[PDB]
This record gives sequence, C-alpha cells and structure tokens, in this order.
Amino acid sequence: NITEEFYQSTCSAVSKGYLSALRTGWYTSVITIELSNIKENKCNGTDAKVKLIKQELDKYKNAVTELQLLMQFLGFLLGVGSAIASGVAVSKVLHLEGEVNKIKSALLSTNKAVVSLSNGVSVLTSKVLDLKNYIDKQLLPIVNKQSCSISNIETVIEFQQKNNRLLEITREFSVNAGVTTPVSTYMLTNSELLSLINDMPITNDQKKLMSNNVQIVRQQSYSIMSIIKEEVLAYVVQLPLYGVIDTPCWKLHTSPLCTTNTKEGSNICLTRTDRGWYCDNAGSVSFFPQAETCKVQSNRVFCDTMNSLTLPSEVNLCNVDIFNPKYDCKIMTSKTDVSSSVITSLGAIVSCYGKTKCTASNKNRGIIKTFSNGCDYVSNKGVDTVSVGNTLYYVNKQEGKSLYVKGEPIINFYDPLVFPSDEFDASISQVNEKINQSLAFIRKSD
Amino acid sequence: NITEEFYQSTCSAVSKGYLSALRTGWYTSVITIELSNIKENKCNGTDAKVKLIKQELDKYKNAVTELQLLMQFLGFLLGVGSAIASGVAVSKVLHLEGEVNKIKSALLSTNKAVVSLSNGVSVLTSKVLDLKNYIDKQLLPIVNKQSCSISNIETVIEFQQKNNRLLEITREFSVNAGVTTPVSTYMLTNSELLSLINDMPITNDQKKLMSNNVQIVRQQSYSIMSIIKEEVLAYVVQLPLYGVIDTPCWKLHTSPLCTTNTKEGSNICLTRTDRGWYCDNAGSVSFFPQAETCKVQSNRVFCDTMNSLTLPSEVNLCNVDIFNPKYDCKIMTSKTDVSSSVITSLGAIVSCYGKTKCTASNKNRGIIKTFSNGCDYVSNKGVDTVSVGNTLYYVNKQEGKSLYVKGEPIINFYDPLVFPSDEFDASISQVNEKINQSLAFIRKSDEL
Amino acid sequence: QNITEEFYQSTCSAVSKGYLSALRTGWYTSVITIELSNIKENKCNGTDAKVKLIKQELDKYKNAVTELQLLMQFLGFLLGVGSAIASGVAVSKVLHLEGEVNKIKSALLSTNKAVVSLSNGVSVLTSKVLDLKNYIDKQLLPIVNKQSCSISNIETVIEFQQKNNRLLEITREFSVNAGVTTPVSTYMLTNSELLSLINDMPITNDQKKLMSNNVQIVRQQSYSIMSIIKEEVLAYVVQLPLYGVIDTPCWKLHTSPLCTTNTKEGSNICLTRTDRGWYCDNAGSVSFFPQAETCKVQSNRVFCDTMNSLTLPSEVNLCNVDIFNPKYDCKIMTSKTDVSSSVITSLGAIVSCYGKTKCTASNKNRGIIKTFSNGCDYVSNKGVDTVSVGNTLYYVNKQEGKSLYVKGEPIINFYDPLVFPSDEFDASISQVNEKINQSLAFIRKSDEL
Ligand SMILES: [Zn+2]
Ligand SMILES: [Zn+2]
Ligand SMILES: [Zn+2]
Repeated sequence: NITEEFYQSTCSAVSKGYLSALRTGWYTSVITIELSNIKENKCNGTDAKVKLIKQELDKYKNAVTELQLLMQFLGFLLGVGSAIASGVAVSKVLHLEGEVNKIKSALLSTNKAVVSLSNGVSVLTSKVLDLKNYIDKQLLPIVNKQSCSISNIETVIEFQQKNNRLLEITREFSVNAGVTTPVSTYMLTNSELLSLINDMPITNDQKKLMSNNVQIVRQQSYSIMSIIKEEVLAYVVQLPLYGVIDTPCWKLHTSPLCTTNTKEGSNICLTRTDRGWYCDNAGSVSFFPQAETCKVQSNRVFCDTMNSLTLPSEVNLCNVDIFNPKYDCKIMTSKTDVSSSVITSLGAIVSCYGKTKCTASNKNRGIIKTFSNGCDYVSNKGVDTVSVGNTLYYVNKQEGKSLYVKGEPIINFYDPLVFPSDEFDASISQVNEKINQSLAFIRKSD
Repeated sequence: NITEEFYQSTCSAVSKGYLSALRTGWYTSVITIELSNIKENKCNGTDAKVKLIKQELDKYKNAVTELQLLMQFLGFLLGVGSAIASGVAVSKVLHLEGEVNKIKSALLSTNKAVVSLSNGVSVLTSKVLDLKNYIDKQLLPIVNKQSCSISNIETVIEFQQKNNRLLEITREFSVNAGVTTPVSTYMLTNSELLSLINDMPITNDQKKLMSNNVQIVRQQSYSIMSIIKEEVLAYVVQLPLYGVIDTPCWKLHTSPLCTTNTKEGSNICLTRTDRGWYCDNAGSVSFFPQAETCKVQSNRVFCDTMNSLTLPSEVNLCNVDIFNPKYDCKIMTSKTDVSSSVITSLGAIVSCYGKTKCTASNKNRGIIKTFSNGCDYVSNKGVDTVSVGNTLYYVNKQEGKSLYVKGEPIINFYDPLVFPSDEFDASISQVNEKINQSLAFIRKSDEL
Repeated sequence: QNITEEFYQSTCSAVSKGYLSALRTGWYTSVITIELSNIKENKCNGTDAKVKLIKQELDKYKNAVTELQLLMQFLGFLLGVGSAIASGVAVSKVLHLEGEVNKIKSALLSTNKAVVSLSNGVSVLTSKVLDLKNYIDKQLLPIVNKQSCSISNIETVIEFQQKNNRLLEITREFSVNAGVTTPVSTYMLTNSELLSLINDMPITNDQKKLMSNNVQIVRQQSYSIMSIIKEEVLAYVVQLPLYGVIDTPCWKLHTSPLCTTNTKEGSNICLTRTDRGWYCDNAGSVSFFPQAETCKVQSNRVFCDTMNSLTLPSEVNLCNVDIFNPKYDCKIMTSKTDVSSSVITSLGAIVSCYGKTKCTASNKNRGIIKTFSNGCDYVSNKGVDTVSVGNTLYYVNKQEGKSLYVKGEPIINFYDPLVFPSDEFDASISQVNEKINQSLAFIRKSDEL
C-alpha cells in the first residue's frame, strides 16, 4: 500500500501509495417537492385534539409563505473559479414559462423522469416529497370525515413527520440565501442521493466509488434554490463527478532547512514551497497546493481541479535531484531559524534550530530520541509523539514502511555572505541569478 | 443592467452594473424569553404516558441548567475591529444592579417596549415567548391534579412543541460559546425579524432593503447570550444597519500577465494585486480586497466596511492608465509562468502560458476556441465552459454586455535582464524605481 | 480585576497584560459506546395509521444503522503542520480489529465505566452512555410480535421515537462531517456525561475545575471520531483537550503600520511590527501564537492551542520596551503604502491615520470628542465608545481596566527615505540596518574612489 521516502538533502518527504478521485466536473439534478396551497381552515374551537391539527396546518401554510418571501504556500498561483456557475445556470432556466409544468407533468406518474429543458439539456428530475397529494387526498379528507376533532391521533403525528422536512428545508434556506454546501440530509436523504448515483450517466466503477463515499460526495455538493411557482418547490442539486480515478497520487511534505550554528543571528534558511498533493492525469501532473482542502479516506484522495495547477511530469525530478536542469524547483529563503515539525503520512519531519528542545517519545518507553540541530526525520514505527519546544505532536499511525534517503543538506552549498535572505517564491535558478548578480557586482567594485 | 470592461493591456476586468448595500454600523436589541424555574418533580411511574412528561420536564430543566453554566491579496492592509463590541457592551450592562427588573416590568403589559438602561442607552426589548404561564399555570397544575399521569396524550405533545424552541436556542448557544452568526430562525423567527425592522430608527428605504433580503440580514447579524437572572432569559441581537445604499459598485478581477516567448525559463510575469470589490462611498472609494466576504443578490452588493480600506477617488485611474503619476497602482512581479483562469461576472480571463492546452467550449458546438499564449478574454455569450490544462471552469451565465478594450500587453515594456522578479506588494513607481536604481549602477560605474 | 494595557507611541503597538493561560498541550482519548440492537426486516402488512408509524420508525432506525455502517468503510506560515486527530484515530483504528468490541462489550456489561487494554497495549477508558437495545429487543419488538404489529397504545410509538431520537442526531452529525465532529455536541456527549468524564481524567483538581467551569470551550477544542458499529455496539472516540499549562502570564500584542506624516502624497515610508498575536510564557520559554483568532478569551483567561504556536526565547519582551535592544532582533515589515486604518485593542483603539483621511473618536453622549492628526495615536476605552477611520466605523471594547500611554518618538523618523529598503515582509531591525549599511557603504566608498 502506502510508502514514504524522506530526502535529507532538501528536508522534504514524499508519500506514494495513494489513488486519485479528482472532481473534474459537475452533474446537476432538479429536485422537486410538490406542495399544496390550502384554503382557510374553518375549524373553530379550542378542543385539545383540534388545536393540534390547526396548529400543524398553520405551520405548513406559514412555511410556504416563508419560502415565497425567500425566493425574492503557493495558493496564490491558483486562479478564480465560480463554484456554482453550472447549477445556477440550470436554476435560471427553470424560471422560464411552463418549465415547471414540464417538470410537473414528467413526475406525475413516477418519481423520476428525464426532462429536456427549453435550452435542450436533459436533466434528471426527482419528486422527493408529495405534500400536495398527502394533504389534499389523505389529511384534509380525514378532517372533514371526523369534523376536525380527529378520533385517531396518529394521523396528526403522521402529518407532523411529513411536515418536518419541509420545515427544516425552509429553516435552512432562511439562513443560507438559497445556496448551501454541504447538501443537507433534509435536502437529499442518504437513500435519495445513493439512488441518484445509480441513475447518473457514469461507469459502474464511478457509481461504486461515489456510493461508497456518499459522505464525501455530500460534502462536495451544492444545493441551489430555484422557484416555487404552481404547486412545486424546485431546487437544483449540483453533484461532483470524478472524471479522473485511480491514477497514482503522491503528497509532498516540506519543512525549513537551515544551517546549524548556534549563534543567534547569521543563520540562513531555505524551504521548499511546493508542498501539497500531486496527481498525474492525462499525461500531466495536477498539483494541489493547499493539502488541507483535499480530503483523504483510506488510501484514496478526493481533490478538486478547481484548486489545482496543471504541470509537466518533470516536477517529480525535484524530489530526487533538486538541482536538475529539466525543472526549476521552487524554494523560499530566510534568516528566521525557528523550530517546528511537520507530521507526514508515516512519520514526522523535525526542523530543530537554535536552543529548542526536540525529542521523540514512545507511549511506553518515554523519551527515546533527542534531535541535533538541523532537519531530520523519524518513522511512525517506534514513535508515537514528537515534542518540539512546547508543542506536542501525535504521529499518524497509518501502517506502511518509510525509508530514509540520506544526503548532505542543500543549504550547506550556500555561503552567508552573498545569500539572498528575502525570497518568497524564488527558484533554484532564480537564486543563482541573484547570487551571480550579487557576486559579480560586489567583486567587480574591488 | 450590469456590464463588464476587459483591459487587454493590464490583464484585468471590471464588472460595473452593481449597486451597494454597505453595513455601516450596528443596531442592538434585547430579546427576552420568560422562563419558570422547575423544582425536581417527585414523580415516579413506569407508565409509558408518565415517562413521557418526566422525560420532557427533565429535557426542559437541563436546558435551563445548560444556560446557567453558560453565564461563566491585500487583506493584510485592513486593520482589526471587534465584531460584537457593541452587542457585548449592551450585554454587560444587563448583568449589573438588577437591570432585568426594569425590562421585566416594562414588558409586563405588552410584548414590546423601549427601555433606558443604567448607562442611559435606550434599547428595544421584545418578549417573544411566554413559557412561564404554560408551565406554571397550565401544565404543572394538571400534573399535580392527575398525579403525574396525563390522561390525554395531546397534553404531552403540546408541551414538547412549546418546549422545542427553548431547546434549540440553548443548543446553538451551547455549541458556539454564546455567540452565534448567522442568527437562526430559532433565535428570531422570520415574522419577529420583519417586525423589528419596522421598529428600527432607519429610513423606509433602509427598512425596505432589509425586509426584502432577510437571508442576508440574518447572515450579517449576531446573537449574543447575556443573562438568565430572575425568571428571564435575555440575549442581545446585533443587526446590521445599512448607512450607504444604492451607490455605484464595481468588482475588479485580475490575472497574471506574462511574456509569451518560447524559452521555457526566462519568461517574465506581472499581476495586478488590487483585485476585490470597490464601492463608491461618501466622496471616497471603499475597497474590499477579500471579495468572498461580500454577498451579491441580483445586482446588489452587501459588503462590510469593517473589511474595507478608505481610498482617494483617484483609485479609478488604475483601470484607465496604470502608469499615471497621481496614483501608484499596486502590482506583483515574478518569473512564475503558470497558467490559470479567472472567471469574471460576464466571462472568463484565460492566462495561458507555456505548453498548456487552453480552450473555451459551448454546450452544443463543442470546442469553439483554442487560446494562444498570453492573457486573453472571452464573453459568456457563446461560451459555457473554459478548460485550462486539466481544470474545467464553468462560466457565469448572467446576462449582460461585456466589452473588450484592445491594448498592447503592459509587460512587454520591460526587458527581462533588469526586471525585479520577486516583488510581493510592489507598485508601478516602486518597480520603476528599482530598475532606475539598477540602471544607475551600470551606467556611471561602467563608463568609468 | 487585574487587566491592563500599555500603548507604545515609539513603535505604534499596544500590550494587554492581565490575562492567564490555558494551553492545550496534548490529548486525552476515551471510547464512548451506545448499545444497539440490529433490527431485521419487519413483516408488517396493513395500512392502519398506528402500523404506519411503527413501521416508519423502525425503517428510520434501520437507515441510521445502515448509514453508520457506511461510515466504518502575519507570521502564520512559520507554524508547522500537525495532525489534529492522529491520536483519536489511532485509538479508532484498533477498534476495527476482529472482536475488539467483545473486549469492550464484556467490560461494560455490569457497569458503565471500565478501562480496557486494547490489542496494541493501550489501556483506554470506555463508557456506556446509552442502552437502546434493551428497550427495543425486550419491550418494543415483543409487543409487536404479540399484537400482530397493530399497536394498541400510541404512547409506545411516541416513547419509541423519543428513545430513538438521539441516535438519529448522532448519525446525522457524523453523516454530514465524514465521521469527524468538532465541536463535540450535546448529542455526542450530554452535559452531565462530559462533567463525569472530566472527574475520571488523569488531571489535577486545578485542571478538573478549569474544564468543569468552561465546558462550552472544552467542547470547542474537542473532537468526536466515528469508529464502529459491529455486534450490537456503536462506539466512537472522543478526543478531549488536556491543559498542561495553567495560570501562567499571557499578553496580547497589537501592532499597526507606522509611517511618516508628510503632506506629499507619494514618497512616504512605512514600517510595521509583524509579531502581533498572543504570548504565553510556560516552560521558561515563550509560546507565541501569531493567529490570535484561534485563541478564545473568556473574561480574563486565554484558551490557546500549542499546535498553533512557536516556542520562542523569553527575550521577546525586549521588543516591547526597546525595539533596538541587542538581545533579540525584532521582526518588522516595511512598505511605502501610506494607508489609514485602525486596530482595536483589549482596552482601547490604535488609530493609524495617514493621508487626507477624516479620523475621529466619539462618545455616545458627547458626539465627536477628538480628531486625530497624521501619525500613530491611541485612545483609552474609558471615555470613548466609537472610533471612525475614513468610512469605517469601529466600536470599542468596554472591558474595565487601566490603559497607559508610553510617550516616545516614532521609530520611523530615525530612517532617511533615500536609502530605505521598502519591500521587506519578514526582515528584522538588524537585517534592514544591514541593507542600509550595504547601500550606505556603496555610496560612501564610491565617492572616495
Ligand atoms: Zn497532536
Ligand atoms: Zn516602464
Ligand atoms: Zn446506561
């Protein structure tokens, strides 16, 4: 499964076992709730049974009215999308004349139908709740039969269950301005969402993937309010569809790499800034700089190409030889020699500088390693916690073998006299350019 | 309505049709809920009916006890406010010297009153729910009368219905350390919120705006737990008051602009960094750099002046002539020749460099444009998606005319040999000055 | 009543000193178990409303069980990367092993609290907070099979949905969060359950009293991790904060940009301290929190997380009293961006007013009572209620406490605008002096030659 390599030379680590599930595009469905506009109830009197049904009908009638009022490091390199552009684009089409009537007619006999909208796009539609028929054909008839003092108390409770979902939906949208993420259990129950996946135009491998991770799918989905014309409430559900699946993926962890002299100043530091998730797709490598935004379950990675850059395969060369000519690896430089630790998939990188106390501890044995100054690594095999200064990090206990690639720290090849100490997004070649400009200009004057 | 102007020379676009709704200050109201403190019911029984009221009384009593325990790019330029300082200042006034009795007696005859507090501040107070009369004078008498075994299952259900709102209010406060935003429908029902707007000392133009956008109003509001002394639960509701309405607003979109030469390295880049929302305000320009925090409904923009800078009107010149001397436009420079796209209101900016495949497609026609190297623009008229590398962007489909301003790319005026390639918040004049300073060391020393 | 604040005109910053520490230093993990019966498919034919509710509820419960089974299967950049739930998950991984539940299940059959040693050697406390099995299997279903699914008394169905309700919310929270919840809700751990868990935690009475009086903050620093529902047990891990540093001095540093105040629109020079945030001394060094948002304040106590800190030498305070001191090189950033702004402190407001901006401080009764000139100034929250900087209206904190004005000449006046390096995001006073010295030498040495 998962493995890990720590490169001592550039103070970074690569975890390799993972598999992709990249969100590549969107699927939009139209969800409808058929609900009825009720005429004024003539049930006077405060008989205890009566007050409950009148109160419940009133909660429903207000909820409809409430709904009517409501309808009226390198992250900076990424670029700016519009998360709900697709679903909103579908939502606006539903406003056109007799589009609801088409949807309404399509779901008249079943609860699922494919409708060709006026713009030509065919979308799945679902009737997930039928309060129109329940109220008009079961509840109100029982009220007239029993003259509003219901003999059988269970029918009012049967209504209260049906009505709660419409009340929770109207409560959520009252607070979200009609666009929510993740999509709630009231908007789409778990069984409904699983059912939409079976009917989506994707391979069984994709259907099986989504069905086994509905909670991830749910979190990557949007719920867009659309209309309440006629007797219908309609909102668009925007689902992620994963167009790239099961390609190899790897995560890069990076930490500052500094010289190890104890004197307070005069230390110089260097950090790889390309930390994040890498997944090769379609002959290229997709890079996700904010690895927090990617969600991992088992050994499969769900990222979103909205948060990616599309890079040449040669990026991989930065891990093995940072100075290679084929790709200019991104680095940052400073004189701030602060101690910290980065917990990786299968261990921990410890950048220990200055006078910091740095230790690795076992749950049973106590402290079992004290670090020297510099960037080092420890496997999660014998180690349970790592303590850097006053910070105690627990280590990941995911199983897998890690291997330490010894090497001379890269920072030793720079002398502090010509080293450019404020560069936030420089490269291997860019630092050399500033060194040669600085090494010639100072030398030439003498 | 809305329009959009794309400037090819500086690789940016401006969306212009919008109208402002700026949060300018706060309005604080006190919401009170009347509660009865219940003593431990000495009600034993293994009847399913009795167990139901006992569970409900216990659920209510714990909520009271739960509430009792509760008593004890250019974003960095912005500056730091204290969001709920106004509401907290009101809440603190409620803890001292029995101020609740004043509210409690003021709300004795109606459910709405204006109270002048110890500090002199007059605040609206509202009694939104009277659970005391139900519990102490209808329910518990029935319990002691029928020896805790309620005959009618409806009496227990009415209780759990009456009891429900207090339980959710206490839930929200339990999970948010007594400060919630947005303000929920349990905190303030939709009908209650519309009524408070009518009672606020603001214009009908302000009242009409808030009333038609409660879902935004709720999102810009805070609900602050204050006290539960003397059979009263009180919390402060902090509502936004919109002091600037209907002034022109425009959003600036920017993307990196790089040279298009074939050499893989040695390419140069330049990006405008003042992206964000600008709303003309009181003779100046209020700038909101983090456009996520602003909310747009139809063609109306709700922003928060807490997240703004107040700038001279001359800011606008960065859109028309970036090199003018009167205002120093902010930029960043690099050699990081990466491809990306920025989706605008009415189209998409495509920054396509290197060997990346960049295309814009229509839902019916397929691919309809292949982009060349450089920063270009596309209207959302015929285009539905834009694809940059392995990233597929859907374009915004709002109607409006977008307009293309031809121009020579600004970055071509620099030679790559003296270009300062790592400037994170530089300006037009600051970059010119570092080249000018670097041009001096060469000319005077070399010809020497 | 020990909260105070000092404003340093010299470097346009302010320090709030009265506070007390409560740092999360590590984690305590317990396993919470709920006893469940797996309900097999009911054979209820009939459309009587009573049957309709019973069947509706039984299917509602079965969905939750099925749903839960699906679940088993400035200076922030310097901080470093933790794994927040690595500890809780490590416990959760062990519970997946064959028959680890039986160890748990037998330990809690006679009481509701027991310590179980797992396969990996870890002894962890386990708690049974709810027994839904006995109601369903020995009270509800027997009545169903006896009365041929036609329930006589509607009270038993309302009894059921109430018994069933908590498990339904627990499964909802997990279903929407991919099995990891924070803060830990009252459905995950009721208020009395948590207070009881605190008593059994391996901590001092100072720690128990601290956590017991701030459960709502404890909840905000806790995680709840779904693990298993095998063989009539639902188990999830609750990850609780244990506060290893308590009642040590803490102070908040507020900083603002400091610029020259000349009338010329351009050509101004600026300078800002970047070490704003919360500071707490603990083990003879100073734990620094640059992201003051992650720290929560209740009255005079600061709840922070050592995961979001840097550990710095005690010499950091030297930056507050004499920024040019030799023992620590204070971090600052430099710019030419002459923008007006305001930073509200604990006991007042810093007003950095530059250019032509209208800057004002007002009282609720008197109206406008002070207009600021160009430069860095300060105002106490005593007489002042609001502060207006340009078109932004700031309300000031009204916490009681004395603030004091440390008069001094702004540091920015000691630099000449001609040699000032104006693009530095994390340089130091000495690093900038060195850039002045390298540039002052090239100009001085060239004139001699
Ligand atoms: Zn940890
Ligand atoms: Zn030029
Ligand atoms: Zn129990």
